[PDB]
Amino acid sequence: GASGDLYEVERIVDKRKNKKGKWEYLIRWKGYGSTEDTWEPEHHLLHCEEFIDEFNGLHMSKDK
Repeated sequence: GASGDLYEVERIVDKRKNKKGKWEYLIRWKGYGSTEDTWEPEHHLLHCEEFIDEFNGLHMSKDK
């Protein structure tokens, strides 16, 4: 199952910039969800870009 770092993602919460100006996506993992909201790097968050698209949908974001 969960081999290490990438626990069972419920969904993407949100995204932000790092103090070094890097893309971190606030991801929640199931079981804690709301109080889980943890900042995972873009290039390690998920093997599926569908989750990133889900963020753009749930935040109601006109981006093209």
